[PDB]
Amino acid sequence: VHNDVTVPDFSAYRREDVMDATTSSQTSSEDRKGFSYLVTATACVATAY
Amino acid sequence: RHRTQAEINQEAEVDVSKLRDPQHDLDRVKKPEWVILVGVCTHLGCVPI
Amino acid sequence: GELELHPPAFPWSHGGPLSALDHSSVRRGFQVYKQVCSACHSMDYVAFRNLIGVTHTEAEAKALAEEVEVQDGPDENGELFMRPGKISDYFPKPYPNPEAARAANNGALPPDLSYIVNARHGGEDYVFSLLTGYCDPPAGVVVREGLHYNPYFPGQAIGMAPPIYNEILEYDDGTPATMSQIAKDVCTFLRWAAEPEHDQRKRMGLKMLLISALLTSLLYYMKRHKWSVLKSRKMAYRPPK
Amino acid sequence: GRLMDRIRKWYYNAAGFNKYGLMRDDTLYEDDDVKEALKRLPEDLYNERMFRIKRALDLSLKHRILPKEQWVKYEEDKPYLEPYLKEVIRERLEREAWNKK
Amino acid sequence: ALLRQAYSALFRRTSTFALTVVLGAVLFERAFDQGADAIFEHLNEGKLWKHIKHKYEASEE
Amino acid sequence: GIHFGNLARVRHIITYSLSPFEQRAIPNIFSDALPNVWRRFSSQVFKVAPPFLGAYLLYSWGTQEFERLKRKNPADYENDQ
Amino acid sequence: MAPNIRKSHPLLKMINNSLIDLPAPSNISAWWNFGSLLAVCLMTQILTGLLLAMHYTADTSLAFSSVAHTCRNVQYGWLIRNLHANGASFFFICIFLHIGRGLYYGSYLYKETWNTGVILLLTLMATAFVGYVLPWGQMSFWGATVITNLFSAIPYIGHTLVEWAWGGFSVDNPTLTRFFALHFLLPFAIAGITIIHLTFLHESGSNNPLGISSDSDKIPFHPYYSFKDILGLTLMLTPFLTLALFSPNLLGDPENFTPANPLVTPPHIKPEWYFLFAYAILRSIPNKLGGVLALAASVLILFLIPFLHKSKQRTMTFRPLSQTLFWLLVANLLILTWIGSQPVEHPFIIIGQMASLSYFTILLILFPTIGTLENKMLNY
Amino acid sequence: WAWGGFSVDNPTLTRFFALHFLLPFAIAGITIIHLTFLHESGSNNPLGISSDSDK
Amino acid sequence: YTADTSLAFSSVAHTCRNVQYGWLIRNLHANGASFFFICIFLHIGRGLYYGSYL
Ligand code: HEC
Ligand code: HEM
Ligand code: HEM
Ligand code: HEM
Ligand SMILES: CSC1=N[C@@](C)(c2ccccc2)C(=O)N1Nc1ccccc1
Ligand SMILES: CCCCCCCCO[C@@H]1O[C@H](CO)[C@@H](O)[C@H](O)[C@H]1O
Repeated sequence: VHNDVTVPDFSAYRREDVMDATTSSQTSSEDRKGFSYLVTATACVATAY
Repeated sequence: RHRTQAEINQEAEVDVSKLRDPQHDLDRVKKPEWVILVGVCTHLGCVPI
Repeated sequence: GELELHPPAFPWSHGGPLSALDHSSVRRGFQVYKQVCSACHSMDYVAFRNLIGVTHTEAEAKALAEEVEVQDGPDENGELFMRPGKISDYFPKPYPNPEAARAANNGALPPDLSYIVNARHGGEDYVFSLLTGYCDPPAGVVVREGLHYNPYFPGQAIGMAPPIYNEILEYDDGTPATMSQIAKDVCTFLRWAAEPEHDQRKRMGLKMLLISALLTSLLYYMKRHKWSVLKSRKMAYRPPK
Repeated sequence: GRLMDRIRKWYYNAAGFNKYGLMRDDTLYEDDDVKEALKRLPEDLYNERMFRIKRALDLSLKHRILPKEQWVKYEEDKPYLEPYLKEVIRERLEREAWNKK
Repeated sequence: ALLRQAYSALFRRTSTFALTVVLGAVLFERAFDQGADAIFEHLNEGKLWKHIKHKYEASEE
Repeated sequence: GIHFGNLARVRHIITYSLSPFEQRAIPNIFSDALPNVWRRFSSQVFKVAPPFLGAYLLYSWGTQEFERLKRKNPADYENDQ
Repeated sequence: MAPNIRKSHPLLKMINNSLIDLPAPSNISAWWNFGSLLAVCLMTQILTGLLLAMHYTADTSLAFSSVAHTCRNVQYGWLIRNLHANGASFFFICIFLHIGRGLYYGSYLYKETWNTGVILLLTLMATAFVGYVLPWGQMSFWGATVITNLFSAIPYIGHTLVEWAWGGFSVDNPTLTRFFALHFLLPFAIAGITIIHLTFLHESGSNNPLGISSDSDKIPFHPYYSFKDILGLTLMLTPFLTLALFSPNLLGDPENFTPANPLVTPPHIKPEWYFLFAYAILRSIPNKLGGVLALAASVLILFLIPFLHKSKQRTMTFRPLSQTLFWLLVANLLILTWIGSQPVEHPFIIIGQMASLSYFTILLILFPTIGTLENKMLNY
Repeated sequence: WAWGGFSVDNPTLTRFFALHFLLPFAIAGITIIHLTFLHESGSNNPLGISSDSDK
Repeated sequence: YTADTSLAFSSVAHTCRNVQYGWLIRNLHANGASFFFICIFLHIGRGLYYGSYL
């Protein structure tokens, strides 16, 4: 039955700040996104150049 | 071209008819010393040195 | 019969991928061309204006051009006349047509030098080796009258007599005018004549490389970022009872 | 002797589709005959085939293979489609032969 | 908290993200050109007309 | 043109994925990536390399042989006078 | 009708069904990148080509110099010329890898996509040929002479067709102006046929490295492959630009910096690198007409590939014997390329005939034979 | 800019030739778009009333 | 044709005087352009009259 289903463990892939299950992931969200979006914005700059 | 002596006898000497296009050296000539040709290789149109 | 000597590779100061041309050497080279080679060699694609900001000032360039008489017209009578040169004029041809040229060189035709370093395998390496490589033919070889022995030229019998020797001219910049020094300089000039964009081309290559490194990395990350979803994706087969 | 058997077992391992967990039959090119045979497979055999394939495509995109212990063994490869496929081709040839007057 | 501040102020709204890319390109261009042009000229000290110029730039007669 | 929704008949398969922002873009480089690059390299070198090695040799030979036939054969002038 | 424009609009609908919501296999590798790279070369060649065309003059007395005028006076004229000249090479590198991928992975089983693909190769080749004549250097002239004279080998109509093509009794001005027009036109035929190529392709969608159906695992083209493709673009753009900006003439004959001279033939007439292997094959058969046929077949053989597939599996991924055979073929092409750049003399002549012979042998006999042999080893 | 100089001259001529060679094809391309939009509704008719009852 | 201010005019003359049916092809092209405009103006008129612009 579906009750017997659980999401596997993604520790081998999680970013450092969301590794701990007992910590809100929202506190590192703006950093995690800011970083990724920083890379993108930079690529746009280089590209525009 | 203005042929000498080794350009006239050396010719009529090598097999009368034994080439791609069988002809005698005196065939295409109005004078043994004068040979006029179209310097274009009958292959892919290049020029013979 | 199929034997040929290939020139060695000289360490030109403009050989590196970010190495510009030595403009002092190019300016000197121009002198060698103007005072020696231009007597038999044309350079149809270079104009005096091209010198400005590269090897000469605009004033110097104007002077250089005025030293030449160029044909112009027709005038009011439909006549052709002569006039002093203009920076917009191209270097003067030594002969009216190749027929005249050959006629003045034992039937040999001195090629235009505008692209000579690109029209010859070896480029300046070959031109340098040729200019500084004449010598007597080896035993068993006889050069026909009018030709000269040069192991670097294909066939080894060239129709050009050695064009340069020590002090055949005086560099107004004071550099010791030795044959090899001269060859080196004119060859540098020839490289310039053939590809005037040489330097700018390399400055761009520099930026191309940097931007590319940067951009390639940023895009590599973005590709990996988006694909992470699939890359770490897990699945299972849970068939019924 | 066991020459042919030796060879077949070598090839099987050399081919390597077993490193993705795929059965020989999972690798067949789906031409007309194969497509028809697939439609005759029993529900479970069909769903199992599907998982194995979806899983292999996942391995392919990840550039990984299965851990050596899960590789299918030459003697445990189940030829689940061959029987059906043979019937299908057998039927097709019959029609073909019969339609030739 | 640069990543955090950067995110909220520049990367959150699609509009601000665009302005950031424009000013970014502008500042990048100015700096990149000058820097690259330096690296080039430095690797070629004494060879450019920039370097030779002074000698003939109105010096004789 | 439009295909998603009518592709295949699938049953009983569960998949799990994480947002790109919750994970590393290039994770386990040394514990996973490289080890696999080696695996891949290894498993193909003796399929690929061989024929290219063969071509390389043939190249070398034919090139050398060509130049060798340009050299003089001393035995053509031993009794020349 | 539809809640979102991306799907309802008659034009966007099209962009959406081929570049946004298009279903693609989740596992296609970097070998699936060359299609879009090819499309980008095409658009790139066209752009730079028009820019060059705007300063070019098709007349035997002005061609060579108008190109020099372009490179010496036109702002960035030299840059645009390098990008166009070298872009032609990036185009062929990409088309060869695209074909290779196809052969390896059995993409040719998509017959219409494959066949239009062969037409595209032929058209690209004609384009490069007529394009290469334009600067009118020694190599341009003589190569155009060697090639056009090949057609005179055709019995009866040969001499007639050639002089017709030339517009005279040899490669000359009327040949140049008509070649310019053709070179200007063909790239667009290439663009049009590309649409047909992609149209047949979408009937089935892409093949994938495992050769097994991917309907159970497809993903939207965007952003997976749009990003993957842009990455591939910049990875292949570095070599291109490095070559173009740091070694502009690495791949070109210095002989083409000399104005065409109808009276002097260069000592060593060799074609551009991407036509070398075919040239090698042309020379293998010392007979004029036999060489032409050999050359023809060397490319038309591609139309036959779909009928020589004997494997029960689509790709060569799980076929170790075919894989060796595949790389032999690739290496064989390497040898032909090399042989095509050498003079007709021992040992080259024999090495050349061997390679030509094994080229046709691998494709016509070994591949199908081994394919059958492999089916038996699987007990099929 | 359009002229490539200070008046209509040779650079104007060569670029006009290129443009003249190219545009006809843009026309052909756009014609396809023209007809593509048209088929969304089919032709209009002299009476301006629906012809679905008589096609 | 030759796009050079020194050869344009004469290459067109060369076309009409030396090219087989050159003069014909040139007439057809030159007048074809007029035919094109005649047709486009009527096409447009039709459109305006019958409200095809809707
Ligand atoms: C007196 C006339 C004369 C002078 C002065 C002269 N040349 Fe030449 N040059 C020739 C002739 C004639 C040829 C033809 C050689 C041949 O083809 O046999 C030639 C050929 C050449 C070639 C190469 C030809 C080839 O096929 O490789 C170059 C390069 C060249 N000259 C460079 C120079 C340079 C640079 C100088 C000045 C430093 C110079 N020449 C001065 C007469 C001259
Ligand atoms: C101007 C030339 C060409 C262009 C622009 C072009 C473009 C494309 C594009 C965009 C794709 C999809 C992406 C990919 O799989 O790479 C594709 C696929 C394909 N093309 Fe081409 N192509 C060209 C030439 C050829 C040639 C020469 C052949 C074969 C002789 C060929 C065979 C194919 C085939 C069979 C596919 C299927 C790929 C698969 O296995 O899924 N193409 N091509
Ligand atoms: C499939 C696209 C194309 C390919 C493969 C291609 C290839 C070539 C080649 C091989 C050259 C010779 C380069 C050299 O000088 O060494 C050339 C020249 C030229 N091409 Fe293209 N070309 C393409 C499209 C175009 C287009 C669309 C135009 C113009 C509308 C064009 C205009 C020119 C011009 C004017 C030249 C002569 C100037 C020069 O040689 O630099 N080309 N092209
Ligand atoms: C190269 C130019 C053009 C071509 C080849 C072209 C072609 C066509 C074709 C094939 C049709 C369908 C048959 C017909 O109704 O005549 C059509 C319809 C139409 N075209 Fe054009 N057209 C062109 C220019 C224009 C222009 C200039 C306008 C308006 C400013 C226009 C407006 C329309 C409209 C509104 C229709 C709808 C006809 C109806 O009422 O059913 N077309 N055109
Ligand atoms: C216009 S000459 C020419 N066109 C090229 C670009 C070409 C030929 C055939 C097919 C595509 C492209 C090529 O390599 N050559 N050169 C050349 C030199 C010697 C012998 C044959 C050709
Ligand atoms: C090879 C002889 C080069 C002489 C010029 C030295 C300046 C090189 O530098 C470059 O020159 C280009 C055109 O001049 C400019 O457009 C570039 O911005 C500049 O960086």
